[PDB]
Amino acid sequence: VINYVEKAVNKLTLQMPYQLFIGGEFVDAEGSKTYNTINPTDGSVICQVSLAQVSDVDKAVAAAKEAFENGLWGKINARDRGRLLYRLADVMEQHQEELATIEALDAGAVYTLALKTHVGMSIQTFRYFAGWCDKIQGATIPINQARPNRNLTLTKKEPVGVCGIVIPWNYPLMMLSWKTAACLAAGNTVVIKPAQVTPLTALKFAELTLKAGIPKGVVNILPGSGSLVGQRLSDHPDVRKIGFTGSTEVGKHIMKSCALSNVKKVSLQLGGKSPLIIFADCDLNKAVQMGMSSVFFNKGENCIAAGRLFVEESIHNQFVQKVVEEVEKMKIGNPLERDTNHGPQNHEAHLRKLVEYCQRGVKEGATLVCGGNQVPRPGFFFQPTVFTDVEDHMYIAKEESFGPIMIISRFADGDVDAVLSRANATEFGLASGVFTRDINKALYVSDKLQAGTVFINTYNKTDVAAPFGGFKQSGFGKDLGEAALNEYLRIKTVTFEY
Amino acid sequence: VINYVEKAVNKLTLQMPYQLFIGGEFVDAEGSKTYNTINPTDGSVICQVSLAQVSDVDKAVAAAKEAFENGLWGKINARDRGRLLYRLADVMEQHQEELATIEALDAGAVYTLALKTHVGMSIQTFRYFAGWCDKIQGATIPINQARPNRNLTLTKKEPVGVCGIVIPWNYPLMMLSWKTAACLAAGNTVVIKPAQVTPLTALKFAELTLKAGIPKGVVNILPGSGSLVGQRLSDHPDVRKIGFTGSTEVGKHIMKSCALSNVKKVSLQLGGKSPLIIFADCDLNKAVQMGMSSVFFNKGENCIAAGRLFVEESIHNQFVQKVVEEVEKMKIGNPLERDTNHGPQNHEAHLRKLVEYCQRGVKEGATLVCGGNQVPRPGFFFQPTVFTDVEDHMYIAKEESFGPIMIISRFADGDVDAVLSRANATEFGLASGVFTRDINKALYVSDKLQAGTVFINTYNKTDVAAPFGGFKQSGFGKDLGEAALNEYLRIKTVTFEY
Amino acid sequence: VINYVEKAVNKLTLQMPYQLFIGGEFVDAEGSKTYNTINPTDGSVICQVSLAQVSDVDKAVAAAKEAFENGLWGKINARDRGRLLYRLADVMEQHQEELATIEALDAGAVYTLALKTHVGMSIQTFRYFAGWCDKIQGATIPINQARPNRNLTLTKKEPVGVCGIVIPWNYPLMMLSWKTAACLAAGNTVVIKPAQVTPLTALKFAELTLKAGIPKGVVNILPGSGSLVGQRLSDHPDVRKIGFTGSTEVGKHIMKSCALSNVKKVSLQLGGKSPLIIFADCDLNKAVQMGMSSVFFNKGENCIAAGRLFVEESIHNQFVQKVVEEVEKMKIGNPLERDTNHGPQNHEAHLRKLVEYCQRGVKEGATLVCGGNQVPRPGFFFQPTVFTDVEDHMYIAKEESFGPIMIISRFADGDVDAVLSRANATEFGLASGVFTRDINKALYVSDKLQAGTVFINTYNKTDVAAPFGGFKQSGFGKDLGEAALNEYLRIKTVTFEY
Amino acid sequence: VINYVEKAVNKLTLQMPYQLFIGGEFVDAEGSKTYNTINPTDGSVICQVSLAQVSDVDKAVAAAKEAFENGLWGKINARDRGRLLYRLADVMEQHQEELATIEALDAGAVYTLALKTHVGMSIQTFRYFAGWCDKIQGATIPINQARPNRNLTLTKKEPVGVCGIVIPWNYPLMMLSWKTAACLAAGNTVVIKPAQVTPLTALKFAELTLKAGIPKGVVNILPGSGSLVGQRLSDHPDVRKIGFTGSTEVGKHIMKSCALSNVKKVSLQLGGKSPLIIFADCDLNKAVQMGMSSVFFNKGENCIAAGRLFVEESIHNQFVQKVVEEVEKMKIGNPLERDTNHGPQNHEAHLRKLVEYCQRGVKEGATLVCGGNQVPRPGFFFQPTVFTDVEDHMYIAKEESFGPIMIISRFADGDVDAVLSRANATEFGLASGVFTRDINKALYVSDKLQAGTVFINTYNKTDVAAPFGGFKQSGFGKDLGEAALNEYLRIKTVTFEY
Repeated sequence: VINYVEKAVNKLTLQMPYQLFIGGEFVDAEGSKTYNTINPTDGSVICQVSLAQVSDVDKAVAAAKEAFENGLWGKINARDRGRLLYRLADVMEQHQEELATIEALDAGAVYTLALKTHVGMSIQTFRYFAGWCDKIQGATIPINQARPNRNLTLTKKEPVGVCGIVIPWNYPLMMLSWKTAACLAAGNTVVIKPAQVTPLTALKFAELTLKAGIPKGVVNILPGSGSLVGQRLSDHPDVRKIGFTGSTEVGKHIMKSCALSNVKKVSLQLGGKSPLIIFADCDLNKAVQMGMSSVFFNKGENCIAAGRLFVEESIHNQFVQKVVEEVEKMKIGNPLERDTNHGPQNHEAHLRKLVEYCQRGVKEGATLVCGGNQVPRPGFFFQPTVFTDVEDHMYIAKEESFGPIMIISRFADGDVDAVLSRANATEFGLASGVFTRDINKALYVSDKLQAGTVFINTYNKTDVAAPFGGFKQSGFGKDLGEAALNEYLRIKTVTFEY
Repeated sequence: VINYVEKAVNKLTLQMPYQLFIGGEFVDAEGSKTYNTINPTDGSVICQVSLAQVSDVDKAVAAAKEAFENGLWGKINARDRGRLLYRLADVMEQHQEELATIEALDAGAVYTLALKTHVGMSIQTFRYFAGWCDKIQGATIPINQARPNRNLTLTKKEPVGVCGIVIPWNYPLMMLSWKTAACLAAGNTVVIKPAQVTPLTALKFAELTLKAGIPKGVVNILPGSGSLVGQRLSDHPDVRKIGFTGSTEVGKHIMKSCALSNVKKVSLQLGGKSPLIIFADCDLNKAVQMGMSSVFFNKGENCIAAGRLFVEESIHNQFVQKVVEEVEKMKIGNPLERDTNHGPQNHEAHLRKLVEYCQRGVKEGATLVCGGNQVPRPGFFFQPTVFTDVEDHMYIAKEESFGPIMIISRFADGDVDAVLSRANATEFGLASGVFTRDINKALYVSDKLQAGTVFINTYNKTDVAAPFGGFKQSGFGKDLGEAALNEYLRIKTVTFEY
Repeated sequence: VINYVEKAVNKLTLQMPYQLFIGGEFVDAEGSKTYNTINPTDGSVICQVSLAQVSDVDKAVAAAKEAFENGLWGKINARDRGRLLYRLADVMEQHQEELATIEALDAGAVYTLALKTHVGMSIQTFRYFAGWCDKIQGATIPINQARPNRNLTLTKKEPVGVCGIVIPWNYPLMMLSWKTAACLAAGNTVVIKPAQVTPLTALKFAELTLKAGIPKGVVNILPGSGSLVGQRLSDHPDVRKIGFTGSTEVGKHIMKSCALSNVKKVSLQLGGKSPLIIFADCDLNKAVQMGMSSVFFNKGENCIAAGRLFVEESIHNQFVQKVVEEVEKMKIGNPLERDTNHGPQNHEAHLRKLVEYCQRGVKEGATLVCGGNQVPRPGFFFQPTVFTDVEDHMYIAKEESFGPIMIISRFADGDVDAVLSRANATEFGLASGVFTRDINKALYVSDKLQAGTVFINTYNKTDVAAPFGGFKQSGFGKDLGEAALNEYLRIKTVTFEY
Repeated sequence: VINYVEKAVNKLTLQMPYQLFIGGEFVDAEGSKTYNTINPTDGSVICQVSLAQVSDVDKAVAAAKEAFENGLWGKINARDRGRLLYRLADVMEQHQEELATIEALDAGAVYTLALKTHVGMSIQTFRYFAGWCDKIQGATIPINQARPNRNLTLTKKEPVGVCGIVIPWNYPLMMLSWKTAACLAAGNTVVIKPAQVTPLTALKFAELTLKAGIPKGVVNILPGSGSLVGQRLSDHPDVRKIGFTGSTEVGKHIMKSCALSNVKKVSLQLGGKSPLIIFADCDLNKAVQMGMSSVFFNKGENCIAAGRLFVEESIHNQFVQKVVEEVEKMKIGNPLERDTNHGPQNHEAHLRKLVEYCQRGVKEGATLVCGGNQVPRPGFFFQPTVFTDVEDHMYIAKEESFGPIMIISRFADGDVDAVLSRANATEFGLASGVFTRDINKALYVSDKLQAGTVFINTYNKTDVAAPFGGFKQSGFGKDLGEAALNEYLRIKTVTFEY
């Protein structure tokens, strides 16, 4: 029996584990160290959570190693590993309300959204990748023959081994699912580091793996400090692969030392300043709706949020007038209340950064059309914001806010290449989008944008089957789609002469 | 008009460029600095070769970036890009004798083997990858539809940009062909760094690209210091990818900058200590012939050479007896002579290491059955060497020699797992092999060996279609086969709503 | 509410529909025509079953067509089509004991086998193919560009539309699953014609589709005469594809008017005479155990049964003697009894062919070592039979028995091509096997066998991931595996200029 | 030496083989039977051509079989098979002017166009598929393991055997290339039946296979009667696969004895009535240019020609007026005049059908805006023709003309589903087209069109890498692209237990 933090809310009784999950058991950190996790709706402490130490990281890795090398996970059929992942998906669905509620408490996710997306997308992700298990195939290859002898060459796809994955705070459960599911479907075992500010749905997910029958050690979770746990994973001889999503700083401060020692594969997702180019011949009202969703979705804590919007001169003023009208209707409130459209930011440090961000936008000469401030009310809410007359040299044309700030620049009519070049000046290349009814423009702009995802006449449309990952300083490597499996597999070539 | 070092040898006139190749032209290094290249058959200076300076690296990267972003390489059809590489393969084939002679001179390759492998396989590599250009395909993915609307999601495969490739010295032209052909087939442009000790086939190849009509800037070649050129390519913000093959010190102290920079895709091939396990039930004569080829091929300067042979106790002595008979028959001498079948080591420092390596073998107690020394003649020739009574803890059971040294251990009759455990004890995992007539043992052993390639009843059987690359400390990433394309492509996801 | 035939047997109460299943409902045939379905354990009538008429076929096709064109199956996401097929499989699992009992009554399947395989594999089939729905992908293709314009070319994989599938009698539910799960995963709708002698598990399966929420008209089931339903489905202009497994006779009447008017795709699995080659150096006791299975599994009613065993001269007498000891241990009895392991043949006409077949065997000179006759007991049991001295010109060396008749020929020691030539003399080429410890022999023989499946040191090891289908007169096209999907998809190429 | 028909023409001395090509030699038919081949520019006999007899077919088949089972083609490496096909493409390119002139003479292809496409694209076809040969791969499949044993499953891709292909007369060399390159790349051997009225480039092509070093018997060529050759090929027990393309009649008489014998795989391309839908928001002048091409290219002898143009109501009249301004500029005459735009029809009987087809369109009420007739001048020229006021029930809205007849109907402004339903009403489904600037209409229409190829804002843009084949009564199977290969390969599954 597991210790919980029990809590009655949203007409449920939550049972929330708060310890490290190592080797199939919930256990305290070395010397029972803990830290507090904070509810962004009111500022209150939700509970105390184990704060993993170096020696705990060693234990998790050992447990993952033993589970990979000698445990059942490495001995069962691919089809059966698939069943167990599809069973974990079902357990997650049986608990969806509870997970969406913990996500609402821990991360400030509006509850109706957390059920459909934070939780809804996680379940699709395990189900999708469970179905890959017995469909991962190698090749037989028609090589030149060592006459008068014959040759056969075949490749076997095999698991890489123990993986260390670091999860960001913006969709704690969903981002955990994205990495973990492909990694696990490929046959690996894993040590997961949830972001310090958001451990709780991760720890509940751990308990759910016990309910699903996932062997002890295949999943291990270490809440605590990022630099401490990330660094030790990066340096560990037994960890073969590091999946990192996070900030550039931050970040490859303690994870530069990864390929740079005992060798390991690395995947990296590091940020974006995604452009969204809206042409005059788009469907204006739709562009306002998708345009807003591109920025405000999930309180802007959205790794692919449109970071700049370029809006063609002749529709600019009308576009802004409409966005303002729609912004006025958004309902800011507690993520549990069903009428809420816009929830609190994830934690206080990040709220403070957004307030600074907008002070700076104003200072450097952008027009603040609305918001820009903390909402007067308890917790960490921030007012949906709109800036116009943004120029390419401004800090806010380059820095990623990671919050609900719409940053709008004009471009002249008929000026495709010029706006592409401005749209491409960012050192990032995670996502991008274009709204236009015109086929020729849509396809040309999608070739020319230097980003890993291009949305056309839509935005935020991710899918568990569609690979997602950046170019340039956004990193490299894909989550989601068949393409994600390859980061978590190695190829063995076997060549016979006979 | 190019400047050449002209030389009448091997029934032809060599015309060898000796300068840096940048932007389609051969040019002196900054300061006109040069260095000597040495012929290992007699110790003599073949010629002076330009020594790339930092600002030469910057010019090579600039020419590569401009060819990629604005040159014709980035505009022509994939199919036409295919034609250019098939033409280049043709021009290589037209100069096959010249190229193989340069290799014999510069690397000490036995000319008949250079003709069939060093050069023959290079020509096959560009022909193979030329056939991929118009068969690199993305996907259309059946994503969830935003009803009442529709979605279409597709991936585009695109080049990554400018690549920096660092070529080892054991098969100068071949290893260069192995990295460049996949990379150019994918639509990239490249800056190549041949080993300091063997620049000449690379520079002749640069010239051949002009005859083939590869646009300027697409290939640039920087002979010189590995640490100076390697570090500068590792830091250059315009280089997206570094492919490196070489040793882990090494070598890889320089190229260990690709983490904390602009962020680059990195591939690594770092060394091996490949085991070959020979069972009592094999064809013994064939095992002798193949076991020998696995150590002595290309005078042991072969990244996949069997670094350890494990031979079952009941056939051990007879195997060693038969190897000694075969080693006595080897003809050591000038690589250009048709009788020679064992050419010189590649350069003096490597010869020195082998002599020391064998001293250390003897001092720690292994039985030197034959060889062990410099052959007493001009140039850098080393005796084909055989050690027996090797024990798992001995230095020569763990260090990669890269020389023609056969390192033999016994294992008891009927051990299968015990021998597997020993064979896997190395930190490396590049290649491996098993000789046995027993289907069960073969299949089983090949599952169990932790190495990127497993040969069964053959050895050295590489093929341009068969992916090659290591596990563990040997690195990761593939050269050859369809799998190699993917290190040189990125995936762009494009999603519409309509 | 549904009309059932209720039966209390095997500690269950069975509830078995017996009417046509069309448009989501059980209905009588035109004129309320029926026929009887016979329990082959005792020869009794289990019950009357609707006997589909021509006008019924048109209705099933119209319901299938409407389901595909306008109903929900044509509209839901691929991922949700997957969910439905998984849920179908869960429902089948909940009903497993009952479906197995039905199969025991209707087909004589031994209960334990029917549970593990007839029904076990059916469930795996549905779950495997469920996983494929959202992983069926088309392509983007780098075609030549119409300069100064650009071009984008993509393929979309789309379903073919309404499919008629004709299921054999030997594993009614399994073969129904095989030939259907893929058709549905690809988003088609289906008219299924189960064998006249075994409608029952198909109809129960129809009920389960309702329980799983498969939309109406997606699955339609028409028990009845082979030649009436087959002939009308073949001629019906709205049926786009016939899947046919069955005898050539048989066969060439029914499904042989598919080219004749409207154009349809067809897949054909027509029978086999599969050779199993047993070499002196195999493992003898395993060869006997797997040779037994190759012939006697599922009372030889097994599309891939080894119909000729060639046993090497020096082990032949010993092998025959070990086979006879094993045959003597077989417990013949009622399929519901726990200790039975040889159950009755499927139906009476088939028992009659087996008796005629063994008479011709004896007529033509082969040695009957044992069996050959109907067992003296009610129902349709057949005594496990072993023939030796079989010569290549003999009828039993060429005609498939589909019954439990081991047909043994000798081959001379150390010949390999000579026996391969004998093993390939059959006009069929569905399956084949070879037992040998020698890797070179096993790889060589497997290249040289002209059969769609070659087993090596095993037999009857089919798997839902492994495609299965024959060559030569066995037909063409695959069930199982990713390759099965392609028979049930079409490709649409979309080419843009912009 | 080969016997030639020699002709001084187009600054060349053509040398034209004219016999059957069997076993790598040119030979008279049995009884020295011949027929004449007619030049459509003037109606004169080019030369007598051997007229294949039944025993000739058996000979070609036996030569193909022997080439496949015992000759070099079946023994060489895949990679070396590719080099032969590349070399064949080279020899074809060395003879391009001569191939084009033979096509201008035999088929009436305009010379400039024959160079660039009839011959141009043939060469690309061979080069494209040559690249496929060593890239055709099987799989290794993670099936369930028979614990405590292991299993390994792999598939081998293998040639099907002897193929018979029947080639249409509209693009004699090109269709031969499309239908044969893929068959050969996959390892097969072939008997080719060129259309009786166009044998000459096929036979010239056969001579080129000799110069390219294709082994004897791999390619055989039987000019003569379609019914006789097609039918004997359909019955032959040693032909595994028939590739047919031609009219449904025509057709079926012949190619429809493949089910009713010794089973064969068949691929069918049977005709088109492809719609082109031109919306009011397209670029109008472009639509005129592309719409004209869609009909008049290759004098409308084009299996994918647009047989109905649907033009939105508000642009209809201006589109027709612009079409008529362009038709008047078309230059009609000798295919060897370099300013010729429109050559003569391929043979007389097809010109007579074209005159009858136009009389039938006028009779049943359509408006003849221009053309409709034979151009008065020697040979078989027909005038480029435009019909308006075409209604859905008319003969010319349903029957494929195969001539230069533009067939125009209006569709109401802003309807989409209604124009789709009319465009889909044809029983054919080979190609289609939509011209529109609107991305949403383009995507939607491309989804809904029931056609194997949809062109968007272009037309006739086929490409050797893009699969080409129809739906519905147009047949099934693909030529071109990787998908073509699969029609010509079979899959062998090989499963081991160890």
